[PDB]
Amino acid sequence: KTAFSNVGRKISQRVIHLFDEKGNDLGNMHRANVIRLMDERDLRLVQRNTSTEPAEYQLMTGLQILQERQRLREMEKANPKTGPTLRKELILSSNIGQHDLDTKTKQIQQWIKKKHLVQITIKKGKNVDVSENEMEEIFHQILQTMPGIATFSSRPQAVQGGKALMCVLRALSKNEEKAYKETQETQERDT
Amino acid sequence: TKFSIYPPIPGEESSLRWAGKKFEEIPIAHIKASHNNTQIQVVSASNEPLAFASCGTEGFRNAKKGTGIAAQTAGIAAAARAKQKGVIHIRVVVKGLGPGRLSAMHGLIMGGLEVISITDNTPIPHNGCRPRKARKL
Repeated sequence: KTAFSNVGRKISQRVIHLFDEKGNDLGNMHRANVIRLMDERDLRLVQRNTSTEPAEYQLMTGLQILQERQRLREMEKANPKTGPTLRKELILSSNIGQHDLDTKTKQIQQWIKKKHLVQITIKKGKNVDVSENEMEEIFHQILQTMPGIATFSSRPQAVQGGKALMCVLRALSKNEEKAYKETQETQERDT
Repeated sequence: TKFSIYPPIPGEESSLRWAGKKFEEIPIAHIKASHNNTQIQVVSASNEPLAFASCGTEGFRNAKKGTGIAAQTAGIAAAARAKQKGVIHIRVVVKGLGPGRLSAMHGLIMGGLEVISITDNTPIPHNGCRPRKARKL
């Protein structure tokens, strides 16, 4: 998270690949020599590209610093590209009551609808002996509620020496969805 | 004569001069010390903007603007732009009870400006608009 604003008269790095206001390449110069050009022409330096290993800074007028981001306010509006996926966690118990399993199963439907990743963990119930035969039958019971909407990303594993099982769910991908749709129509309509 | 802390009223004639200029002519330094920022703007007697500086314009971000060092840095940046236009004596008009209320006044002195007066114009209503509800943090 950054902004196209002036860095000020405090430069962290001694050597900077300075750039002219008109786009001319001044070339690498000492940090002290960079401030001389900020006063000589009353201009502000903005870091154009952090990624490059050599420091890159371009000095431009205040109006030039407004027009730049004023276009970054439209590029994201016109073509927003927000793809981060939040990860959610749930820790259930083998002996979880059905009512609590229907309330937590409806919470997963809201997460899958918002394209989140649901990490589900199941633990041995309090003073209850149970294997992984019926302890792994809750995932299939939760996924069934979401037939097309959700599908496994990861699969049940013995995270902690078999006492607990962890799985990850995701929203069905567009392509996958179409495949599911296509299959559903043939079973009933063709018959 | 003696020394009074009350400003010389414009109408009545006085003898207090600064560089041959009356109190009315001296430029004014409007400081708005907020809680998360501190903006400084120097103006003349005829309301002509000469210099503007703030913690944001000096390269500070988020919570670094609400410090005493960022206000002092903003005073030096405004006391260096106004000293090139022939400003030496100023009238400080502080507005707000922020952290950079007094630190910006020191920064103006670290730029070659001499403060002759300190004015407070902090907005106080006589019940007007209703503030936001109190918080539990």
